[PDB]
Amino acid sequence: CTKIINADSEDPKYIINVKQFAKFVVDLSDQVAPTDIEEGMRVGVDRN
Amino acid sequence: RTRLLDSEIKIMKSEVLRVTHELQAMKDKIKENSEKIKVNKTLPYLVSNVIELLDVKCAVIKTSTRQTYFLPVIGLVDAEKLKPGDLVGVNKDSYLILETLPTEYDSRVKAMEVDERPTEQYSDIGGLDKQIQELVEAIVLPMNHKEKFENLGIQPPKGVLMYGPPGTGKTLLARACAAQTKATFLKLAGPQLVQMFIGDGAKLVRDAFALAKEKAPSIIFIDELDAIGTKRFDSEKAGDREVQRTMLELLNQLDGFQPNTQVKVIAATNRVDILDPALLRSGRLDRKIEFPMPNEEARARIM
Amino acid sequence: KLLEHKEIDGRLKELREQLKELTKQYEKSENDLKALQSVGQIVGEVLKQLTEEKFIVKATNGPRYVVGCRRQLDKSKLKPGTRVALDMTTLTIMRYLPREVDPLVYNMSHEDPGNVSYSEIGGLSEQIRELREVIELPLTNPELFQRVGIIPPKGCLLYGPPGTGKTLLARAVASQLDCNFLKVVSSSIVDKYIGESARLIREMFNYARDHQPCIIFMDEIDAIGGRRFSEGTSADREIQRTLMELLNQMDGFDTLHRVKMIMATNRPDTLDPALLRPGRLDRKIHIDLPNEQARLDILKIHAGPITKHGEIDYEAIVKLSDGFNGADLRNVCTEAGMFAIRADHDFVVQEDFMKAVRKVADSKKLESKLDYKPV
Amino acid sequence: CGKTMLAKAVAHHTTAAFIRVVGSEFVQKYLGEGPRMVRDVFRLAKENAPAIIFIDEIDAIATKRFDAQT
Ligand SMILES: Nc1ncnc2c1ncn2[C@@H]1O[C@H](COP(=O)(O)OP(=O)(O)OP(=O)(O)O)[C@@H](O)[C@H]1O
Ligand SMILES: Nc1ncnc2c1ncn2[C@@H]1O[C@H](COP(=O)(O)OP(=O)(O)OP(=O)(O)O)[C@@H](O)[C@H]1O
Ligand SMILES: Nc1ncnc2c1ncn2[C@@H]1O[C@H](COP(=O)(O)OP(=O)(O)O)[C@@H](O)[C@H]1O
Ligand SMILES: [Mg+2]
Ligand SMILES: [Mg+2]
Ligand SMILES: [Mg+2]
Repeated sequence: CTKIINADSEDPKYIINVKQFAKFVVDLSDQVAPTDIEEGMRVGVDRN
Repeated sequence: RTRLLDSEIKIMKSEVLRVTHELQAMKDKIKENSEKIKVNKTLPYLVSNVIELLDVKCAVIKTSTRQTYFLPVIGLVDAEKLKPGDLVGVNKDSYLILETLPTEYDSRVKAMEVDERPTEQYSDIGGLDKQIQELVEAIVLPMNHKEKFENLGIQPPKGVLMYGPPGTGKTLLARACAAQTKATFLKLAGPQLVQMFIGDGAKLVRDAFALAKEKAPSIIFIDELDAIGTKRFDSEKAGDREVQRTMLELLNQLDGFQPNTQVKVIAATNRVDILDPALLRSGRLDRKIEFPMPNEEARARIM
Repeated sequence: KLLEHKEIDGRLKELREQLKELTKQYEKSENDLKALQSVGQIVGEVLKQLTEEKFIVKATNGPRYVVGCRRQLDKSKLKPGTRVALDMTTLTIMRYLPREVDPLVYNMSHEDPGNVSYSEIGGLSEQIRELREVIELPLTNPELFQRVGIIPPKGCLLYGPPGTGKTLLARAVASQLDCNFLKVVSSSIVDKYIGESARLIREMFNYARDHQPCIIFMDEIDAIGGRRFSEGTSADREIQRTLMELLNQMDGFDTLHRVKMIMATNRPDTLDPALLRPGRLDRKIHIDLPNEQARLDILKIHAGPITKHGEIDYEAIVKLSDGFNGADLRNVCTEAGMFAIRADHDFVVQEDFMKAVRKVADSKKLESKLDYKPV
Repeated sequence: CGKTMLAKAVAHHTTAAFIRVVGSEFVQKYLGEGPRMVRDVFRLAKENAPAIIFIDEIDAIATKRFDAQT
């Protein structure tokens, strides 16, 4: 589980953050809509 | 007509080379984009910071796993649009920079932005029409008549301060002006700029005045300024120091080295003698207006 | 006739143009086809040298390694102290590097396009010649000091009441050097990590020795200066470590030469006596409230581009201006137009100036009025 | 009062090895670097010579109060 910094326009391209490690640029899965992935929200994220 | 059949042979042969020419570029783009989307579907981007851009065309980056790397080849982004201090998107395994990420904003600064437009109108505020006027014209006129101050030629006033007894209405003008001007209104609490770790309250101030630097029409509001603006003191053996650091940048990030006329500051306290005189100088906070208690006729108007 | 040959060239040259321009869009996109095979390189540092081939390094990550090189990369030049690049997979040395320049300091060096000059400052030309004496005179003419037999001072600080021109005076110096003038806000240099507050003060002054004619400017040192403590909170533990790194890099075991330091504060009451020592801060320049001749001067500087009418008695404004700063005289020139901004007078009458003084004169009734004294 | 000055004069007329550290550099960023940085100073003063260690501003290291939570 992680924490989201922000989204950006034209694309999903979400900026994510974790506890001490780096920040990534991530994507959704198919099972969830891009509605309730609002900014500043903790989300669960696979390890690969 | 003799050379018309020989020059038509030179035209018909080269035009047939154009059929293989457009077929040459149409075929070249598959194998190049088959690997270009391959490094785009390596979408996890270990973001970093560009430390330095070499010349013997090369760059040194520091990933956010606290790892530094050297690269001989820069990558999909050229060297002109980059500069030290930027933050980019880097491949995981190759450690090759791919994109250019825009900004670096704390999420606590994003909570400070209003998106609600709290509607209050000036007729709700009785008995302050002297104070209502000189607050509007000292803020709104440098946003809607820019040339009018430059027609004469002066620098416009920067920073207002309202003070007085606690029930006289100080938030009420600030909620009025958030409903009038359609600019970037940005609000602050007093003790919001106090953090457990060192430097975080200092970093939180410069993020706000950089975010209001971006929205060039913007005014910034500070409520209960005596939380951070307490007067400094010399003491051995004890004493807070860390809250002075957030103030001493708020002095500097407002006024001093590299000034600007793009943001306006509205500050509201109810006690003044607590404050450090370094932030009541003339140039940091210009117009110090006071809100007295209503005399007789305003009390008829208020109720 | 060859006129039918020129008509046929308009199709062939338009056909060969679709070969070069369409492949040029395939040319640059072919550069990325093989640019995506270079691998990043671990940045390390050489510790000593065992044999011709046995090298021993430490990365900027962590652990210390024992490493080899290529046989072509000038093994005599890897001095203990240098900064090198490594391999990721086999972990060998590929390339020597120069020093790093830590982009907080790169974004501290030359980001000021400010173009103010000595004409804009007024009222304190006695101290301007005094301040010139340490940063401009021995940098151009060192032999006069060598003939007498004394060393020029290292650095001096500027103290005074708020709004007399302590920041402004250094901005006049800032428009003179433009590459080796280092201005520091003294609050960007602190963060929440362990030693990163003290790594900058090392690496600022390392950058100062690399550009030998250079000036360090240190505004609002009361954040980092302090006195000392009997250790109240846990925050000011590691600030005094950041402070004692500063005191040592001035005059401990180093020829502090050609590196001048200029410091400013509103109150020097809260400074460490180890930092106000005449070894580290040499002269103490006191800036005061402006005199009536100085208030005459500062007013005329800020009353320049004011569209007025020629009846301005500049004496009576100064006659009421008692105990003012250099900053509120800019406010009087500002607020005089605020009476012109009502009733649409594009000019400024002389009457509005005496209106402007009397509103500033009682707005500073709520000040504190403590001068201040370095002790 | 010539604290640093007298150490300069000793390190000029000496015949022994002189090791000169600033005592605010043991606080490295990474964990464990500092205690490694201590123990190889005295190992270098062991292997080299009948040497001399000079440490300045021990107030950066040796204080009185501590806090095992930060
Ligand atoms: N002697 C002067 N001549 C002209 N302008 C002055 C003078 N002194 C102050 N000012 C004006 O005052 C404003 C503030 O200057 P500055 O910030 O240098 O004050 P300061 O001495 O740095 O006070 P503080 O250290 O508290 O910030 C400047 O915009 C400058 O125009
Ligand atoms: N014979 C002397 N006795 C004392 N001080 C001297 C003598 N000759 C010169 N000094 C001056 O004393 C200054 C301080 O030297 P030094 O740095 O050793 O003092 P210190 O006690 O180490 O002070 P600090 O610990 O604050 O650095 C020198 O820069 C020098 O100018
Ligand atoms: N015309 C008025 N003048 C003064 N106060 C008013 C007026 N109209 C409403 N108020 C009341 O003043 C309050 C504003 O609080 P305020 O005095 O700004 O708090 P503080 O000054 O301590 O931040 C509102 O709750 C409002 O009910
Ligand atoms: Mg309030
Ligand atoms: Mg200043
Ligand atoms: Mg000493």
